Amino acid sequence: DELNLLVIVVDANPIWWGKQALKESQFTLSKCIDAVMVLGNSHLFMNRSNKLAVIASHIQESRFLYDGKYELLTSANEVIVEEIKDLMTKSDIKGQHTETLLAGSLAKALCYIHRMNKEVKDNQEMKSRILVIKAAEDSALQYMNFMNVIFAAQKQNILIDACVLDSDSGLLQQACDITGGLYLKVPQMPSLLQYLLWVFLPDQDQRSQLILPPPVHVDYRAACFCHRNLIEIGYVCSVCLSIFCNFSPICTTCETAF
Amino acid sequence: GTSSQAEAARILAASWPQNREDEEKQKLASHLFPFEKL
Amino acid sequence: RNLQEFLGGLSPGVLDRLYGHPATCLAVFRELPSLAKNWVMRMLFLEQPLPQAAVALWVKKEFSKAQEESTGLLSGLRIWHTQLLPGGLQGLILNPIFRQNLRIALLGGGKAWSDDTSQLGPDKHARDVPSLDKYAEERWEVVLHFMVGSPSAAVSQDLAQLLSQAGLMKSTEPGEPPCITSAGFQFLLLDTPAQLWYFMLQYLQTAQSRGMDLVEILSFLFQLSFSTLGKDYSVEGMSDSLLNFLQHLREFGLVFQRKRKSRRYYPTRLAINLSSGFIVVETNYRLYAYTESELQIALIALFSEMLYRFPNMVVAQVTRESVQQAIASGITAQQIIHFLRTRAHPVMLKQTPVLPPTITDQIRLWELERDRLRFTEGVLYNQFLSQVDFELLLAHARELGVLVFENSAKRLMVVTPAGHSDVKRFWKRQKHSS
Amino acid sequence: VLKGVLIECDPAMKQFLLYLDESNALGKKFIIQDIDDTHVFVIAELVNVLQERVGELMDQNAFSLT
Amino acid sequence: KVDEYGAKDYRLQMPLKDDHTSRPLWVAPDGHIFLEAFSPVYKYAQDFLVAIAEPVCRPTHVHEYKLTAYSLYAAVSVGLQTSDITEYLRKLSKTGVPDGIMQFIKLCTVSYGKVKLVLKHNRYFVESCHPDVIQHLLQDPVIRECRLRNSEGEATETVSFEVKQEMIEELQKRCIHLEYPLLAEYDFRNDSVNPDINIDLKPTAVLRPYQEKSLRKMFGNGRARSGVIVLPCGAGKSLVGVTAACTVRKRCLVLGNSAVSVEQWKAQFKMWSTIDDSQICRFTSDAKDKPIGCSVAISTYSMLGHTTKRSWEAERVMEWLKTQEWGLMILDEVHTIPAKMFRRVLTIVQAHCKLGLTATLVREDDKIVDLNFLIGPKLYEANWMELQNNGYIAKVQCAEVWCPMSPEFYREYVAIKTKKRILLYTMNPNKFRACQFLIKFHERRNDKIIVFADNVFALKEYAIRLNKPYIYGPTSQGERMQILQNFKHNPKINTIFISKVGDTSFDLPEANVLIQISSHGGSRRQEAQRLGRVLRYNAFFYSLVSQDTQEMAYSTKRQRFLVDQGYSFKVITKLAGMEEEDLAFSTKEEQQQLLQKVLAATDL
DNA sequence: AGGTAGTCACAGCTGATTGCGCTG
DNA sequence: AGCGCAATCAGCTGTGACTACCT
Ligand SMILES: [Zn+2]
Ligand SMILES: [Zn+2]
Repeated sequence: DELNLLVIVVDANPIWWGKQALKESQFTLSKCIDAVMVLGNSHLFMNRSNKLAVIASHIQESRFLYDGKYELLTSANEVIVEEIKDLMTKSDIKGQHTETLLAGSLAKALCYIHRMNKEVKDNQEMKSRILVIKAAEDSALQYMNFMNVIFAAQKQNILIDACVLDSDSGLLQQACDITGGLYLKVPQMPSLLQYLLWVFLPDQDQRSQLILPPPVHVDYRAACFCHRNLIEIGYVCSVCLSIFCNFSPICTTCETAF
Repeated sequence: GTSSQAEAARILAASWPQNREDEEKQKLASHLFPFEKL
Repeated sequence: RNLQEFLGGLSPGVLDRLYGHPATCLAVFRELPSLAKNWVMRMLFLEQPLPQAAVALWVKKEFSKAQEESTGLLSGLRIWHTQLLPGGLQGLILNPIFRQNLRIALLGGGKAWSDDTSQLGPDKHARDVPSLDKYAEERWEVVLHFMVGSPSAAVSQDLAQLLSQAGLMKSTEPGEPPCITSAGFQFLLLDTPAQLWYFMLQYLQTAQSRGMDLVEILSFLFQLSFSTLGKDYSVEGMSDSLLNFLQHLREFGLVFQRKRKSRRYYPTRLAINLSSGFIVVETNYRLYAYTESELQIALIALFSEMLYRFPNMVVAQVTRESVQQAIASGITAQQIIHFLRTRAHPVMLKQTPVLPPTITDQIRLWELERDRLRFTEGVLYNQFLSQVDFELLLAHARELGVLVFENSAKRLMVVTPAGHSDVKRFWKRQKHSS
Repeated sequence: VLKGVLIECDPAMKQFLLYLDESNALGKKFIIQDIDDTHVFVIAELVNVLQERVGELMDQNAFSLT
Repeated sequence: KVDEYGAKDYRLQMPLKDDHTSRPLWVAPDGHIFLEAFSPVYKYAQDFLVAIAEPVCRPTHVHEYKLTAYSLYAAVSVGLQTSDITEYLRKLSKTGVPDGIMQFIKLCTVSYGKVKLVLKHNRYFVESCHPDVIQHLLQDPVIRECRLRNSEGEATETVSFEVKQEMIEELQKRCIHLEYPLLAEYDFRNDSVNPDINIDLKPTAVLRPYQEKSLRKMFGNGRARSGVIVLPCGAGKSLVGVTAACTVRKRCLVLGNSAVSVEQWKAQFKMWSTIDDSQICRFTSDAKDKPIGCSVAISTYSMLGHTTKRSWEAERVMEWLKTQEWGLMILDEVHTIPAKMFRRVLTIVQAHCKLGLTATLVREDDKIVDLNFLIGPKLYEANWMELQNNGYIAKVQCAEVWCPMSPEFYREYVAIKTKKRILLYTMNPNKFRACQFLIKFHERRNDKIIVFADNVFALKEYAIRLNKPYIYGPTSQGERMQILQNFKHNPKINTIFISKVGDTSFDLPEANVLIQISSHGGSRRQEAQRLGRVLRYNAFFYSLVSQDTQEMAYSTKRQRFLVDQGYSFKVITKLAGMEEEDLAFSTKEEQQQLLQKVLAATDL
């Protein structure tokens, strides 16, 4: 009766993968997608009751991605490949927006988990976790929405795991620490599949038995309301708790309340 | 007496519904009363 | 008995041959414990053995018992084998055949499990999923009725012989139908997937009498387990023995097939569930069943008193007399509780205890009433003149294993009637040598 | 030596059987030897009447809801 | 009809299936209603079935109701008509209404308003709209004794005739046999003959919605009719009576069972009715608060039906009280109405509306059916499970824990049979240890404990051994009052022992733990009353019985009322930490010495 | 061989007796 | 040592089940 749900969020930012292809490195977006598909196939292999969802995080929007091989796995992989092809080929850069919409993808993942939980029969409990692989740099403009998503995930007891590839993200560290998930930075990109199978494949009950890397140094720098940048020391209002980098005689947020 | 206590406890604690329930346990919270949860 | 117990009792050659098919590897992997699956997945892409200590260091100290159990089960199933690492160390590496076939099943490679389905085009007489489910239910009900002995259900003679070999029904006199035993009642009280699994295990055990390959039958069964519901598959590409086994499965209701010469066969929900809610129970000892078939009504009436029979509902009361009668028939209280819980209505699943504790406790207590008096035939010895003489005879009886009860305070002992002659001979010889 | 069936039960049922021995509810003194506080020795030829009597005692103070 | 498996099968009788599982209801040919609680329309179906049928069991999943003639009489008493009830029964059937229920409903509900009984000028007249029914019942010999002085005919307007006041019970018993049930409807809105009083309940006594349903069903179409309302002791029962008395706005009479219930009713009236003490009087031969010339009179049973010589003051009070009409004679503890001397109490006074209030309507000797014509039909029956779900009734965790009989006691239990075995299983040392352990455990957590124990001989040695207060029962009036008063507002003492005294409706304070030992034989009423003293898992009540004794069968047969109410009795075989601490009768010496004193009664 | 009125236990009430207290 | 309130006994009755005798 143990139903495990694994929603995998893939950072599909075209600019970062294009730069990676320009670097002519051994790791590309195709290999990352293959590793994600193999991890999902393994998750479905572990038990009948396991459910899988793959969400691709893109600049324009968030896309729900999902011969000797398993029949259900074959259809799932074909659907994932078709969806990722449709997303990438029709992805036209129209605007100066470059930061990935990670917060929206996590919100959609939470909504999908909420939908799945109701459809789960009352005799079974659907344990849900969200795995995020990070490719591009962190986005500071989405601080409030990301924190709201973290709090929503914590309220429903949903694990959030981050698998950072190149550049660390403070928001992902905070999400992993608050929701109880694991934060891991991959040293060798081609070993992404092995890292996922070794670390993020087991469930939280299985994570208790297995010895896993200790949590990384999570930062808690706040975002200034008028600058939206990381700060160490800032002015915080006493009424609305809004954070400001510099002293002001009249709080901007308190202006709303007359 | 020392032996009387043991004999009385053995008789009382395991008379009818223990010579078989304990055998099953050897071979194998909401609805529990407060004294059964301590 | 589950699949792992039967797999562990097979010879290493049979296990090695089983792993040659990708479908078998997936079933074995899913039958593994939670901790074993992670170890298999981690070592899936390894070409070198790992130190035993390194593997043992993956789990925490407190959960070492589960680690030992998983390692022992993996060794018994021969998924991995011990390798003599240079330097006196011992390395563990997955079986190359099993690992290759598991990767093929997961990643891909080789040819498809079934030959093809588009060669013959669309099926002219294809059915629907509800129709297949109804056919499976009808077949299983016919089988269970033939177990009872009603003349309405007529099956093959070999199917009856299979039940005879299983011990459920015994044919004391030829010509007359066999009579069902207590094990038949217990089997009927079991749930349908468990009944199917027990029947298939008996078929596997007795297949050697028919001269059929165990490995091929197991591989085909596992392939049927992973088959997609409502999708046909190619009969072609199977040996003649496999054809007979498929015909037997069609007789059992697992597989739908219009004709014996037909090249298509449709797996049913029973076949998919082979590898692996209408009863409402009330605190007033009443059962409400949302069923219409005579099979469920009879099964519920085996351990309960029927009160009303509505067109779509059955109102029954679980009383002491009915439970006592069912237990006298051979059905234990645990089986009754399991049957009630498995068939429990979806509404009852909301409560953390699916079955109310009072009803289960009352049924268990009613079971204990029958065995209140324990009977052991024997011979009593009470003519011991000395304690020392009693001790030697008691030790001899314990050595012979014929002792029933001992009383050192009153120098009283009880021995089995079979060992009475041996004890008498031993006692007489001691006096003669004195 | 004595031949029969050893009966193991709760002390209450042992006292009930001892009472049945002296009360002559079965017609004879077949409850011959008492060995333990929870064990007695009974002749095997009429173990059925003891079962009937125990069942009558059990369902007498039961009030079956049927 | 067929017994293939011993069950009455009616599959062919009701084969109608238009919607698979839309309707959460089942009907039976003879009569029965099965309801599905796990339905979106559960509340509407409950409201429909309560008004037309009385329940027989209300478990957590499938409620079961029964159709009776009096239930249909009550249903048609309300504005519900034959067409409405039939169409809404067929509306929720899921199987089709058998053609044995429609005819029964038609026959029952057609002959409801044909015959009426009215009270006017201290005279009883039976009035029928249809003149033919009078001649139809004219041939009955038993009715002819009621009519005095040849009954010339009472030609008025509508045909009516006088009936004998002292023989009104006989004609009520005969009318239901004649398929012409009598109705007691009091249209208090327009009387102009009765001196309606100025009673008015305060606008601060709020009542729960379930009481609203019972009160609304009492006054269906602007008139008050006799009926019975069943509400738990912890629930609001006296409040319903006070509100009904205020709404009737006439001279009210309240009858109780004990001489302490009159003070309870007086306190309730003073709390929720705003009535001056001059109008309120108590008639129980203790203070004589001038009952002559009163608005609301409170008295008790066993005093209005004396068969012996009466006191001069009491005789004058009775003479005054038997000479005027009463509006809404409230009867408390209505379950003990069908008695030899309590039935005549209804016929010895004249009242328009007779309201019966109780918590445990069950009774032996099957005399509850007589209460259908003695007073009226069962109006309201509270659903205890949904009442405790709302949180206004304590969720009591019922326990049935048995204790094995010691070998030294079981020999004497099986040796003797002439009523001397009651003290043997009552004074079981194992049950004594269990009771002591429960008392100590619930005292360690500061829980108020009431220990009911009949067979006061056992209670004597049961209470002095623990050195705790007990109520022998004929002790005094003051000692019992002070013990019950210091039981609640005192932390030093929080456990008391009661011997059949708390088997009625008293003013016992809120309690959480009830431990009953050696109750009556099969009194479902007594067990229900004892349970009612706890509800007001907030609480839990235990019943201690001795195995392999008649107390087992008694406990089994005395819980069938509570399981019908929805309670489940968990069986407790072992008490955790029994050997952890020291308990009485630890060794066999005092246990076998107890046999000497328990056999020392010898009441021969 | 089967069933109903006495009968016992335990409680209630009301109707009298009858026995102790009744001033700085 | 006269009144008066209060404790106390008699008679009847309700509740529940047990038990002796005979058509
Ligand atoms: Zn700022
Ligand atoms: Zn501010």
